[PDB]
Amino acid sequence: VVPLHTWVLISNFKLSYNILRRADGTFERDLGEYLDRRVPANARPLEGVSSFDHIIDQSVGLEVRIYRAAFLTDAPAAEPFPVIIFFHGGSFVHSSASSTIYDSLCRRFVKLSKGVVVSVNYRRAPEHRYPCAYDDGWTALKWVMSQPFMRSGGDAQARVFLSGDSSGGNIAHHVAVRAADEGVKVCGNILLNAMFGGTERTESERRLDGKYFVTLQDRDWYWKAYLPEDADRDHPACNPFGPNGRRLGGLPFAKSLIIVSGLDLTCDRQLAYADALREDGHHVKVVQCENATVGFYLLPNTVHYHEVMEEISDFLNANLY
Ligand SMILES: C=C1C[C@]23C[C@@]1(O)CC[C@H]2[C@@]12C=C[C@H](O)[C@@](C)(C(=O)O1)[C@H]2[C@@H]3C(=O)O
Repeated sequence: VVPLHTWVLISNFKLSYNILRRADGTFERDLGEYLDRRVPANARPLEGVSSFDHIIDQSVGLEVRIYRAAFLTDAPAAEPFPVIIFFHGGSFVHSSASSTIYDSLCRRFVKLSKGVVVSVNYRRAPEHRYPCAYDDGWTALKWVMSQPFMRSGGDAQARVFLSGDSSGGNIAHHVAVRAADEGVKVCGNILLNAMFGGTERTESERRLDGKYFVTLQDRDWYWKAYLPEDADRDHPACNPFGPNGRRLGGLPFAKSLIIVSGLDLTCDRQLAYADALREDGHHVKVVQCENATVGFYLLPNTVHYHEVMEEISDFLNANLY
């Protein structure tokens, strides 16, 4: 089943979020900010990892939190190391790079990768609709590539992985596509329960609706909140290989590690997403965690948690050179 601590943690979010979504498609933003569990950045290492907050684009107030083992001016490292650009989940609406669940996950990523994590505080819906979150991810990719500190190896370049869960996995994808269109090299994408959608329901959507925290009513709400006012769930932001989609054959697209919870009602879409990437000639590794609900990567309390941290470490190591 669901471990008790997972059930209690994810239910606390579910029940809180229930009161923040308004029927008219606006959001209780001030109360949301007040109720979120967050931590500050700290230059003093906790369990060997330090963090730093930094504004990278004044025009939109765009902030990142940088994590490293324990400066942006420093020389490129001789030996390759990964830079993971991370986009938090929260369905385009919730959470922040400072949210404790994501601060914790990024710290674990540093220990795992022996690299640097850059967690992006992208602009959120409904106040900031498509394509703002994608713009912010592109901004963060270009910024990372330009810093001497982020660069490593013989060719002195940033070895970038784009990563995110939920809405953040969606963002990682669109940023990766933009990178491939502009000939910017991304070493890999790491998607955890990447958020995709469509006008029709899939089998998994109908079967799992309401059973493990997530409801179709809330998924529909979040898509409505992020997508343009005149759009529907077949908008390509939402359904990148659907009727209005675009195939990616021929692009220098990143290799992908695609992690999917079997008890996430959108699993069908995630696997069809992976299938499409393969169909287009790109390299994909899918890790299906059959017994896992949304959020499982947030608590170190299941086999799937351990399995996935290991798959992430292997993927990083395999794609660094
Ligand atoms: C309204 C929401 C938003 C959820 C799904 C849910 O239906 C209930 C649980 C939310 C959530 C809470 C915290 C994490 O940010 C998230 C990715 C998750 O695992 O669970 C969050 C997740 C998400 O953003 O996809």
